[PDB]
Amino acid sequence: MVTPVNMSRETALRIALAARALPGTTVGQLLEILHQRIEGPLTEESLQGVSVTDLKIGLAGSEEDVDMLDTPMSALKDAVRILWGEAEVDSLPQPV
Repeated sequence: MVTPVNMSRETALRIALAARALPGTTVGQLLEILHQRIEGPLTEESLQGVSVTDLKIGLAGSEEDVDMLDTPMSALKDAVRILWGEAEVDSLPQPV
């Protein structure tokens, strides 16, 4: 055995790069928000089940004090992306 969390590590290596998109928020600090005692494998679809507002409030716990949280309102958009599995940029700025 080995307890495989995902089929590809790239799905892994990326979920931890996001941690950077955040000031002092750790990797396992923005994911744990999903709660759910049981662990289970964190697939690409699993992550796509929450909203941005859930992330920032997940660290502080309440959207009431998040204001004091070093985490801004643009870091989530940054991170929430990397785990979404769309980390890659879309089309070009201007409309093609």
